Amino acid sequence: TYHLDVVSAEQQMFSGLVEKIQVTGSEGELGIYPGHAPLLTAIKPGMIRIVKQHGHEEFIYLSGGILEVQPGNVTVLADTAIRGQDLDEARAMEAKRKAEE
Amino acid sequence: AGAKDIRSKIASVQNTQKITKAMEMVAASKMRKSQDRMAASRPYAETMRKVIGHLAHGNLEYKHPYLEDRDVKRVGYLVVSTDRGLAGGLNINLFKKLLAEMKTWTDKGVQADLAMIGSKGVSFFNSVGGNVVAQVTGMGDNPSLSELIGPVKVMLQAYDEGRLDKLYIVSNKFINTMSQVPTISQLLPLPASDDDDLKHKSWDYLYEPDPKALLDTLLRRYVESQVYQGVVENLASEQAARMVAMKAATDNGGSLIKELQLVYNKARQASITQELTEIVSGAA
Amino acid sequence: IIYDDLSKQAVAYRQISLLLRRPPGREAFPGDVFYLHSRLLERAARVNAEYVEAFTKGEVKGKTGSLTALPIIETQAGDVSAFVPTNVISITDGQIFLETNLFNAGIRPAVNPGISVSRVGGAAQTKIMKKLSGGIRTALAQYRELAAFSQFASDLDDATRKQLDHGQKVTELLKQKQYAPMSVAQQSLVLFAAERGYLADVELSKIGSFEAALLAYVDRDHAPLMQEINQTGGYNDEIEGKLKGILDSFKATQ
Amino acid sequence: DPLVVGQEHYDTARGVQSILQRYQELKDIIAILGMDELSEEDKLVVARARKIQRFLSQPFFVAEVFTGSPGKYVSLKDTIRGFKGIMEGEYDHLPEQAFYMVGSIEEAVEKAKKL
Amino acid sequence: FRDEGRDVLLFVDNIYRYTLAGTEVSALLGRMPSAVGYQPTLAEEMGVLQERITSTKTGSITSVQAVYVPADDLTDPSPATTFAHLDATVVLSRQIASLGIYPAVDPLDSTSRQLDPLVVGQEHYDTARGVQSILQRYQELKDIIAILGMDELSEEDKLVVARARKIQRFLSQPFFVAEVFTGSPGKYVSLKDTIRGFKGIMEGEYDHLPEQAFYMVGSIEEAVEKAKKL
Amino acid sequence: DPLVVGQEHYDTARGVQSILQRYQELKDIIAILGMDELSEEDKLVVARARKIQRFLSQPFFVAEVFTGSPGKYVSLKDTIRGFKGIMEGEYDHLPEQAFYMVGSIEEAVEKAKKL
Repeated sequence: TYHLDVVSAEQQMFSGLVEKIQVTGSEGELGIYPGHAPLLTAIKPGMIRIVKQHGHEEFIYLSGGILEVQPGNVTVLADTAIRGQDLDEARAMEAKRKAEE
Repeated sequence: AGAKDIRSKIASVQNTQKITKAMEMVAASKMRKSQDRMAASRPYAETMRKVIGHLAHGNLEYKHPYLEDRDVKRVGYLVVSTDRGLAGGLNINLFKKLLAEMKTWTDKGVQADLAMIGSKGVSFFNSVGGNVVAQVTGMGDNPSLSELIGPVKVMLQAYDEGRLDKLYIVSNKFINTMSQVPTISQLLPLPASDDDDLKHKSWDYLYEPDPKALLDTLLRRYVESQVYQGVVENLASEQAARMVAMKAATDNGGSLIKELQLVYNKARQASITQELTEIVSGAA
Repeated sequence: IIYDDLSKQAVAYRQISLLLRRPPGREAFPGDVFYLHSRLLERAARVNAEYVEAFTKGEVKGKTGSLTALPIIETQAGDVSAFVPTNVISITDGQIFLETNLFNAGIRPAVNPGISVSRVGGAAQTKIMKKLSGGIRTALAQYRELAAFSQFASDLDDATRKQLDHGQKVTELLKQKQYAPMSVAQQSLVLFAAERGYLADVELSKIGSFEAALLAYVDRDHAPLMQEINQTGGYNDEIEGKLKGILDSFKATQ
Repeated sequence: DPLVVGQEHYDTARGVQSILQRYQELKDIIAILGMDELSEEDKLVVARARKIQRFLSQPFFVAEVFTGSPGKYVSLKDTIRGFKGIMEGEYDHLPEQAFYMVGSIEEAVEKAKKL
Repeated sequence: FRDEGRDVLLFVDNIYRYTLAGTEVSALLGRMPSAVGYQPTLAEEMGVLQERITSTKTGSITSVQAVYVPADDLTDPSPATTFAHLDATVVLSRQIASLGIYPAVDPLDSTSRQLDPLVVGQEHYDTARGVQSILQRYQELKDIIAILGMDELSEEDKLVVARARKIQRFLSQPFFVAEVFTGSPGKYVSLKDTIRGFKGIMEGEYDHLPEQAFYMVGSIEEAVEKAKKL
Repeated sequence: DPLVVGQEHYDTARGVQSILQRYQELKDIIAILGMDELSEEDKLVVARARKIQRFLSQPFFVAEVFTGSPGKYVSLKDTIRGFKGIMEGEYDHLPEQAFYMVGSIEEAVEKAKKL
């Protein structure tokens, strides 16, 4: 079957051969099977669930990321957080005021 | 008071020497752990680089502000620095190289501003008086990308709105255990040389929802990964520099101890001789 | 026999010599100050059975005799290079260094290992104590170096962490209250507990209470074994198994 | 010794002695390497020891000519309770100067508020 | 014994106590003391004893003297006077005895001023200097091994580490008087045999033998025999 | 004394004395931790003190048989002007060796061109 990778910029989360997966695509829930055509999509926060070789069930929660598919390879480029709120612009203000004070 | 205090000074120097000897080994172990983290970091970045290369240099070629060349009117940097002392001259070397390049760009009349990681850079560039737009401190060991999301977000906002035309990351590189080098490398626009392929973009990816938004998110995640990797490598270089500095400090203490002991022995002999001359003279 | 403050005897002899106008030596002590302490301390000795038999005109035959001397010397400021301290160091068979820094610290007995030494060594020691004490010796030897790493021991090899938390607990165990001597059975029991790793899960703050509870338990339920140990001081598998049973049974309590 | 002073006084005195002894060692590291190199527990020990060191001070009303401040008299029990409180966490938040030449612990908080 | 024509060994159990006894006698006689309080005749009293220990045409007397340093101060007048007569120094360390190596002689601090090409010949000099440099290099590399691990070590430094371990274990030797301890018969090794063995170890022959084949073995010709059954 | 020598000479001498005292104070830290640990003003103090120490050297006419280089005669005006210039930082761009064994500050800048 295909070889599933789950990785982040900080760490490798999972690696192994996988028979099928369930993953929440950008526009809706998606299932991947061996020999799937090349596909690229972001993934919304939630559970991605996996069956390894011999159909052993594995569940992984993701804050988000990008899912893509290649011949024999599935790679999930997960990230730490949603990041959509952009509250850290406030964090950048104090760096300026403390430099001015 | 050679008979009174020099004996205490010798003991204090001995204790300090033993403490530095312990610190050298602690730094050497932390360097190995940082090396493991650094080696773990790379494959995610290289895979995302492969995907962005496929999207950019495919048969159909897209254009994006983060990718296209733009003329220079403002230049930006983000700089990583240690939050703890020792570690030799790493920070000062990096800061003076950054100042050299900043002065070169100033001479062309190009306004510059800095994003700052670590308090040492904050303090040095506040003393210099360079424009610092963003700061983050207090990662220590095990730094997190989550903290990094901020400054890169604001630097991106500056770049894409026209406020910034080029972006550089300033960090030291862990060449190996024995050697480290301060370096500056470009982030925006995408400097990576072009590549060519056939399999990719022939058996092209199905795009959901559309190829462009995925390219924007992909580029943002890529530059974020680049700065995280730079931070980790700078931390490893800091650990190596601290190990070296502690070795030097231990050797210096060991060299000081013997000279103090020679002086103490001279004083010890002199006191005995003087007091015995006094005793003999007093027996008139 | 215990001589309290041999330095005071040396001071008195110096006074006597100077009042008699005898030539002074280093630090105003007379020339034969070493002879004074040497001929005194050399009397402490063990004599063979034949000397005893000859002296007593054959009335005592099978017994050897001995005189053990514990002289006391006061160093002024931790200086062992003074005159009388140097002479007494050169004469005696061993040294028990008491340290003021350790006394200020929690370890009341204040005996400093690594500098204290007994040249007689294991011959003076009973079989069980000789068997057990090597673990303590090596544990403290290892613990001394790691004390530098104690400040930042959070990032260490787990082996080094175990060595450090074992040396610390042994040092905490060695402290003892004044006027409370422990029989050879009790010292051997607590040393067995420390060496065989039974203190591995006990907290540093609670070592003393563990020791007291163990001593009370063995005094209550297993007095004959303590009697045999005090009578013979022997060691063998039949004794180690009994001690293992003692410690396993106690560890269920407290 | 416990037979005279009772166990409370003996334990308090031994605790103070041990804490000051530890601080005397830690100060050597601090002097050259700086305080950041210590363990956080060693930092806490340094802080509380530096507090105790100042708390031992006391104005005498036979020295008002020198200091210009009123003298203080303290009972044994209050001294024991104050040193116990400083050895524990009760007063970690007060500054070092809050104890200097104060008197009883019950008024060090007042100087801290005044400081 | 020398006048009979033999070669004699004279053991002095503490020369320092001889110096102290001379100081006490001079103080009793009431002579004026000298620097650090020693007798004014210290140098001549030392020379009188030491100068009689020499090699005469009829025979020679050789001396092994235990030395004590009063305060670990090598500048003290007693060590300063004693060292002026010593031809060689042998240092015993408990650290080597911890490794089970006997005799526990430190090869890096023990020195002899006979170790010169004009005295012992070029081959002996070169072998001794090579052994010393290899052991010093090993002592340097042990710090690297401890601080960073064996991976840092190049393949050339691994070779010198293995050779240094084999040399450091070859120095062991069973004594005829220590048979009750080791339970092995003592061995006598001539100078040429040990010279040839160490020269061989350094030059890279016998490199293939296990390190334990050198421990307490004797000569190299016995080391190859021990390896055959080890 | 400012009355006899005048104010400028007095101020230059005391400035040199203070700079060298500060260097002596820093040298104990420099010996152990190295120069890198110093603050940026302390490093400037060290750099100026070393230049001052070098500038105090002078080739003697009687020493030509030793050094070989010709001797120099230096006026009081030139030495006070040079030391005041060094302390003001006018010559901070020159290397230390530029000041070694030079008669006057102009000779120091001339030596700097060839290092």
